[PDB]
Amino acid sequence: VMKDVPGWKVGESVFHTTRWVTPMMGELYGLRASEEVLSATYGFIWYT
Amino acid sequence: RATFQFLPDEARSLPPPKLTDPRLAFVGFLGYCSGLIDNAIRRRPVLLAGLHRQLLYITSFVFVGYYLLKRQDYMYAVRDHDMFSYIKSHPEDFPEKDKKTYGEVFEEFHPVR
Amino acid sequence: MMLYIVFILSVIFVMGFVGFSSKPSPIYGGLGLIVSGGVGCGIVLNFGGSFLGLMVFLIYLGGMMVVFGYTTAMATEQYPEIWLSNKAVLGAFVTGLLMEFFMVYYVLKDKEVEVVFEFNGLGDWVIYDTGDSGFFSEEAMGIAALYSYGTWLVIVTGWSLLIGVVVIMEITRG
Amino acid sequence: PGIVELPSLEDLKVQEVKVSSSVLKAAAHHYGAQCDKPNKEFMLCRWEEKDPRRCLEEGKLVNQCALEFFRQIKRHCAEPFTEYWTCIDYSGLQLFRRCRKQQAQFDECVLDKLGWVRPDLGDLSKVTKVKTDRPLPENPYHSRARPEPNPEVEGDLKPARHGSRLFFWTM
Amino acid sequence: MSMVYMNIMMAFTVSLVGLLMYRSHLMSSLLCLEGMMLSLFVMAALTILNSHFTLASMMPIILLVFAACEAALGLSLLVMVSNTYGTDYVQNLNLLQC
Amino acid sequence: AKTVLRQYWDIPEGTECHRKTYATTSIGGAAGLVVSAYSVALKTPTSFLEGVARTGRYTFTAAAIGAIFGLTSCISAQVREKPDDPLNYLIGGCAGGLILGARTRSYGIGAAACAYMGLTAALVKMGQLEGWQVFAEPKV
Amino acid sequence: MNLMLALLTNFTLATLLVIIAFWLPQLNVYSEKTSPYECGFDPMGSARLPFSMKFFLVAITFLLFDLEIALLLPLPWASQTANLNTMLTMALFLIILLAVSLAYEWTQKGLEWTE
Amino acid sequence: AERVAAFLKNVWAKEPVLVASFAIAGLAVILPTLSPYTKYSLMINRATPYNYPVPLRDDGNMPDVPSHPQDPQGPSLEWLKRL
Amino acid sequence: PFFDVQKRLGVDLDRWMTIQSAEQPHKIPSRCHAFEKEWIECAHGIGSIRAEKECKIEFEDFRECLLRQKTMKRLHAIRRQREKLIKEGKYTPPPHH
Amino acid sequence: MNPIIFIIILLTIMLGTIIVMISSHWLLVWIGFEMNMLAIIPIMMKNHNPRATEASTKYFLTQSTASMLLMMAVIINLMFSGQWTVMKLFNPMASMLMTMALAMKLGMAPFHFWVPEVTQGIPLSSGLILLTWQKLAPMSVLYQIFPSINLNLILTLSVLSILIGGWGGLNQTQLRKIMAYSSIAHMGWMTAVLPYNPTMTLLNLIIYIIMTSTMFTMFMANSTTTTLSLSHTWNKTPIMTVLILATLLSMGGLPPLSGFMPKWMIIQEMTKNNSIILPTFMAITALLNLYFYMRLTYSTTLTMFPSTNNMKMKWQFPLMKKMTFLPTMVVLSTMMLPLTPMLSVLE
Ligand SMILES: CCCCCCCCCCCCCCCCCC(=O)OC[C@H](COP(=O)([O-])OCC[N+](C)(C)C)OC(=O)CCCCCCCCCCCCCCCCC
Ligand SMILES: CCCCCCCCCCCCCCCCCC(=O)OC[C@H](COP(=O)(O)OCCN)OC(=O)CCCCCCCCCCCCCCCCC
Ligand SMILES: CCCCCCCCCCCCCCCCCC(=O)OC[C@H](COP(=O)(O)OCCN)OC(=O)CCCCCCCCCCCCCCCCC
Ligand SMILES: CCCCCCCCCCCCCCCCCC(=O)OC[C@H](COP(=O)(O)OCCN)OC(=O)CCCCCCCCCCCCCCCCC
Ligand SMILES: CCCCCCCCCCCCO[C@@H]1O[C@H](CO)[C@@H](O[C@H]2O[C@H](CO)[C@@H](O)[C@H](O)[C@H]2O)[C@H](O)[C@H]1O
Ligand SMILES: CCCCCCCCCCCCO[C@@H]1O[C@H](CO)[C@@H](O[C@H]2O[C@H](CO)[C@@H](O)[C@H](O)[C@H]2O)[C@H](O)[C@H]1O
Ligand SMILES: CCCCCCCCCCCCO[C@@H]1O[C@H](CO)[C@@H](O[C@H]2O[C@H](CO)[C@@H](O)[C@H](O)[C@H]2O)[C@H](O)[C@H]1O
Ligand SMILES: CCCCCCCCCCCCO[C@@H]1O[C@H](CO)[C@@H](O[C@H]2O[C@H](CO)[C@@H](O)[C@H](O)[C@H]2O)[C@H](O)[C@H]1O
Ligand SMILES: N=C(N)NC(=N)NCCc1ccc(I)c(Cl)c1
Repeated sequence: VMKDVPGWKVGESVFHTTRWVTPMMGELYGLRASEEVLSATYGFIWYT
Repeated sequence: RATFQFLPDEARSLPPPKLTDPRLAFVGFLGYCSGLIDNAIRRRPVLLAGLHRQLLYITSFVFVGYYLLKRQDYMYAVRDHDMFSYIKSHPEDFPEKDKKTYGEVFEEFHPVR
Repeated sequence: MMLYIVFILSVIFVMGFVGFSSKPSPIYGGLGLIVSGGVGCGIVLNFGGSFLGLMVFLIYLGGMMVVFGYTTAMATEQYPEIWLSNKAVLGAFVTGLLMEFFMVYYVLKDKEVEVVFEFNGLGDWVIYDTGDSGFFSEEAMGIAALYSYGTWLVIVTGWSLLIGVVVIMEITRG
Repeated sequence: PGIVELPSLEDLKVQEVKVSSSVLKAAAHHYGAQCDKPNKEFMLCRWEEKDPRRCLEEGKLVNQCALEFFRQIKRHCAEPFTEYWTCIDYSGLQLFRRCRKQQAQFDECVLDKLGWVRPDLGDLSKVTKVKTDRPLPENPYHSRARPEPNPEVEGDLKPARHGSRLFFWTM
Repeated sequence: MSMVYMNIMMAFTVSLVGLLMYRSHLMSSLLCLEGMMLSLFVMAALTILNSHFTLASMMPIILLVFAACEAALGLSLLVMVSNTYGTDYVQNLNLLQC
Repeated sequence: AKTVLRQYWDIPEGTECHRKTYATTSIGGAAGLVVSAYSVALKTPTSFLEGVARTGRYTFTAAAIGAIFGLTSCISAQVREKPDDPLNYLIGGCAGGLILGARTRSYGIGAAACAYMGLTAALVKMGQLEGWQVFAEPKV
Repeated sequence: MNLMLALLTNFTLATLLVIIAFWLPQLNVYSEKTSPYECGFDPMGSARLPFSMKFFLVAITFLLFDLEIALLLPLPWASQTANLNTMLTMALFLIILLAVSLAYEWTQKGLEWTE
Repeated sequence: AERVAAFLKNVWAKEPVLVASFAIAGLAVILPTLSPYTKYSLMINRATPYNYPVPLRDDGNMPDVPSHPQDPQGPSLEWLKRL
Repeated sequence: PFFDVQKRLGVDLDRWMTIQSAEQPHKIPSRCHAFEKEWIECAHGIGSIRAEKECKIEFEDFRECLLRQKTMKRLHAIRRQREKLIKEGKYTPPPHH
Repeated sequence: MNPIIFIIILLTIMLGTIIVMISSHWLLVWIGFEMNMLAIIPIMMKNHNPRATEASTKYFLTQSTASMLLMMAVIINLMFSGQWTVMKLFNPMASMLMTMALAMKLGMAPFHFWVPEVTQGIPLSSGLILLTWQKLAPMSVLYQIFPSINLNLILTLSVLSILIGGWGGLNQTQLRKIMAYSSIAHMGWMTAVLPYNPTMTLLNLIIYIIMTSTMFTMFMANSTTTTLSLSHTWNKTPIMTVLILATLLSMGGLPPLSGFMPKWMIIQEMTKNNSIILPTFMAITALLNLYFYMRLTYSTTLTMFPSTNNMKMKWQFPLMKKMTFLPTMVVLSTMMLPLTPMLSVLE
């Protein structure tokens, strides 16, 4: 998707530290169908 | 230095204020003035009335004042101790200058005519 | 669309605030505050705070009922003002709605907006945590700790509530 | 700030334990007894390393021991086990207390055909020790060097030189 | 920030402007004070819940406790204003200009 | 105010006088609007129109003082060919004070304003030249 | 989604019944029919006139007491703590202070309605 | 005692509801200190494992830590089963 | 605190809830626990004047974790590029998206 | 009010202030302010009259508004730092809100309008608490957050407070309003030096409280609340007119009296930071305070105003008021200058 973008470096961190950081929902399900995003975010709260 | 302490233990390496300290005498004089004002506002004989009350005014002023002066002296010792230790730790910021005599230093003369 | 549930509730939240901030009759201001309390409960629930969300709704429902009683006694007039009945009230109402409509329209157009401060508009779900499978409600554990960690909090709140009773008795004894 | 190093999809490939939670729950007490060693080695790794990418090989051995554990049940106690986890599966809460008869049949089967003893109440929640070769990570947080402390001020506390020195005061 | 914070911060500002722009009824303004507390509760609750700051979960509860003490205090003064003047109008409270 | 203030001090004395009058007039207008907002809020006008009349009267008066000052002080610098002299701000300052007396119809306010506006403006140029600080940064 | 659907259905059903109630029957509207009810005679004064609240002090006390239950409702969860010595003491302290506050308002005649 | 006893019989006649309240609240405050089973409440609360028991790195000198959950070492709940 | 009676008396009135990396019930960690721990240890003892510059990297990471402002800026770009390519027809998502 | 109830409410006023001063957590600071606000309102209403009702209502609305802004600042600070420790704030918008909130609680200009009215509407004893004890909590918070305070904002508040306090006092004949506008002016000196040396803020605060307490106690002794009723004091307790004169001269900052010490030290700390224009402006503006202090001395001690016949009946009874600590306070209010280096105890 970002191949043609001039300055982009694919996979770059936003953190200076190299330590592992747990991804937030937007990173993990960034490019997935809303149905699975909806299940992963609000599935538990909305279950009965 | 010590958190929320009036007289940190390091302050005992300093000499205490003498009981004849001129500042302590002034504080005692203030206690005496407070005693006289106490008599005056209550329309009692100012000099004579209630000498026990006047004594406690003097003694309580001196008592508190002794510890304030002890803490005052301590805090200025700490200021000096901090400042000199900092000068030792940063010599390059406090260079010792080369001193020139007035025979060498040029100063302009401004006539008063 | 359901992914924006928190945003939609927050829009209604603001609409209720415009409702009682324009200050119609306090009867209707109370209604605006009750709607905001409900959707505000809905918002906090969608972040995992079922107890906090329900509690704030429960507290404000009791509060506005007492306000309703005091309104009929101490803040009523012959012609209580709805939003449409007063030019000042209507102007505040429409001004607030228009500002809200514009912030919503643009933040949903650019998936972002700059209203003084930069707000992302990707849907509030992006910031959620990804990995949890504990056998307990974390919010419940934090609230329950009031009685083991928050001894000092218990004392000052307990005292404040007792003094509150003492104080209102003094204030209202003319 | 640097690219995140992710394992390739072909380093994440392991045979999966594709059974349902009711199946896992029915076997959990014997599973915890039999597969303690690889399981406690994976968890010591995860907590020490604080990185899923540093524990993949340990995680793969957890999967293998689990498949071996279920193969043993399949070969010997397949029918008593199916009855048991079918009973657990009916319950909406997957309650142990509703299936003590089917659990008894399963427990005596694995006790006879395999000498498996069910752990007693409290056993599986013990904190245990585990031996390993993998060394203790040095800088798990990837911490930088801490800033140097401010120099200590030390020495003999002496009276202030000429007192307060505030304007004209001589004390 | 996330888009929810836009609407909650907007709600606090709306109530703050509501509080600072009095009309006549003192009760209308006391309502704006309760609204300000509602927006703080929601904004505090969201931040604490999102970050999994477990012990802070009680903080919003404590906020409501002192919101009620504030509300009860406001109503007590409204009663006394009402008794003195027969209305809760704020323009009656102008004796202290002189 | 920070940006409108920089504009004024960033365009040299005597160079682009028209631009200078834009900045000082802009400052004066902003000051007049602030005065109007507090005045209208604390002494309610009898009617909406009267509030607008009072605002436009203060904002224009304040902008006129800013306009005459920024122009006259620039013209003085240009004509005298001395862009660094505080005296130019004194002449500009006094002229603004005179305009204030004009808009108020009161020679006495005109005279007093000319003196104190003139001296205040002269002090401002000196502080700019010498680096005097009003809100000095903490350093010790 | 189930909760939202259930709420929508309940209030949709109620709203539909009100729509039927207003559009099904034959209406005959005129002034005297819709005038306010006061037992056959015209009301004296508006119903919007102030209606004195004689329990005003109990109502304000309700707000403070209503908030105490918000502090007490977490008690079943707090009982799951290992620090039961502290939790029980603090739990009893809060209830006792509520009881003291009730006793004060009671003895000082705060629960009696204004005459 | 007579003054208090006479005071007790008076409040029973006039305010039996408040007599029961203070009696009930008193037992709440007192009995937990006199009860012999109060100590088990903390023990049961402490024995409930909401968290994973992270193992310790066997350094070669922790003889009182079990290697396996079914080993003798470590806390036991035999006291709880007989409760 | 203006008067540090808590330190002198050795009583913890409120500093148990000051930071999200302090002890929590049942050892539940905050999402940004490690970042807060790293910043707190970097700045410890050296004072705010030094910490404002010598622990800037740690504070920036902690701030990014708290508000994720840079992460959503990145996800916004990728999502904007994708929606551009799709409509132009240049890009097709993989079957698992 | 029952005497025991009054004592419990006073201790709650102090406890709220003390909670603010010992708290390391922003929530407990906010609780302390709320508890303090709760307990002071009954002290304002203690006399139950329409003016006290108006005073308390205006106080509650202002203080409760400021608390909302304070809590907003704390929550913004939490979002941008993830912690509650009482110290510098981590967001400039949080610093503006907290600074405005504390200025509101202090009654600093331009948030000052409530101070003259509330003080006038409550008894002298309640006004004494309002203008002295109630400054401690907001000041203690500023003392800790000042590194993150916007320098232009705090110095703007300080300058406006000195001007408005000085100008406002010129037009007053009521003693309580004179003390209120004096308090506004003195607040300006306290916060002007805060960015440079917070120790000098505490000295000014301590010395201001002593002098303010001394004046309120002397007004209470004679039950005087107007300029004219205070002008009868010479024909009842001549000693009191002299103590009032000395304190008023001291409050004006005249050497060799104590009240000159804070102005002296604040000018020193400001000039050390190359702040010359501001301290000169502040000192000259403070001459307005001296002007309307001097008017009081003229009508109280340095002339003899007309009296009334019924005053003769007062000659036959002694002062019965407690006048607690008054002999000590007046001496400290006037005779402390030779001990100025004692300010190091506040470091
Ligand atoms: C708990 C839920 C319970 C709900 C129960 C619902 C009722 C179930 C029983 C229904 C019976 C049929 C209804 C007849 C009653 C009509 C009222 C009446 O008597 O009027 C006499 C009138 C008589 O009118 P008229 O023309 O002879 O003269 C009246 C005018 N003046 C006074 C001048 C003489 O009948 C009608 O006008 C129309 C009769 C239509 C019958 C069919 C009913 C259709 C209803 C649809 C109306 C459209 C609006 C939508 C409403 C919602 C639709 C459900
Ligand atoms: C060695 C000591 C030198 C003196 C240093 C003075 C420094 C200033 C101290 C100020 C405090 C003064 C004491 C408080 C006033 C009490 C005296 C009074 O109020 O009335 C005078 C009174 C006599 O009148 P009476 O009330 O009838 O009592 C009968 C007692 N025989 O009492 C008397 O009989 C006389 C008591 C003394 C009178 C004091 C007069 C006040 C002086 C104030 C002027 C300011 C001080 C000078 C400034 C420079 C300071 C060094
Ligand atoms: C020490 C180093 C620090 C230096 C700082 C300055 C130190 C002094 C601080 C002063 C503090 C106040 C204490 C002053 C004590 C005043 C004593 C006094 O006033 O005399 C008592 C007398 C009261 O009269 P009475 O009680 O009725 O006795 C019968 C006489 N009629 O009084 C009267 O009868 C007077 C009634 C008429 C009013 C005359 C007013 C003009 C005289 C004022 C003198 C005092 C001025 C003090 C101000 C400071 C001076 C530098
Ligand atoms: C106050 C007296 C002057 C009255 C006129 C007022 C002038 C204006 C006041 C403004 C402040 C200026 C004060 C100037 C003195 C301060 C500078 C100073 O001298 O510091 C040192 C001083 C002790 O002085 P030192 O050189 O050490 O002499 C030792 C002698 N044994 O240590 C000090 O700092 C404290 C000294 C204060 C001076 C008064 C105390 C001297 C002792 C007198 C007490 C009275 C004893 C008699 C009591 C009578 C009781 C009935
Ligand atoms: C009584 C007053 C009520 C006021 C209520 C105010 C509501 C505020 C407006 C909320 C509308 C949000 O609108 C929401 O935006 C996102 C934009 O991606 C849409 O989400 C979209 O995801 C992808 C984007 O590629 C599309 O394939 C999909 O068709 C679409 O659903 C949602 O379908 C839409 O519901
Ligand atoms: C009634 C009297 C009331 C009090 C009067 C007080 C008079 C005070 C005079 C103003 C003090 C100096 O005022 C201020 O000085 C600084 C220098 O330090 C200048 O600062 C300026 O310097 C550079 C160049 O020099 C400019 O490019 C820049 O825009 C600005 O930073 C300001 O442009 C000036 O406004
Ligand atoms: C107006 C202010 C009123 C203040 C009122 C305060 C009332 C407090 C009454 C005492 C209540 C607690 O009484 C105390 O409870 C704890 C349990 O919680 C008991 O504690 C006992 O059981 C617990 C477990 O439950 C063990 O951890 C503990 O080792 C053991 O001693 C104490 O044996 C008992 O003394
Ligand atoms: C910790 C929880 C359990 C403890 C219970 C806590 C609540 C305790 C409430 C104590 C109330 C005591 O104070 C109460 O004051 C009033 C005075 O107006 C007394 O007397 C008055 O009320 C009662 C009933 O209303 C009347 O019968 C009586 O004629 C009247 O004089 C009450 O008989 C007394 O009960
Ligand atoms: N100017 C500041 N804000 N700080 C400050 N007081 N610096 C001066 C340092 C100082 C002064 C007196 C003492 I006694 C001590 Cl120990 C230290």
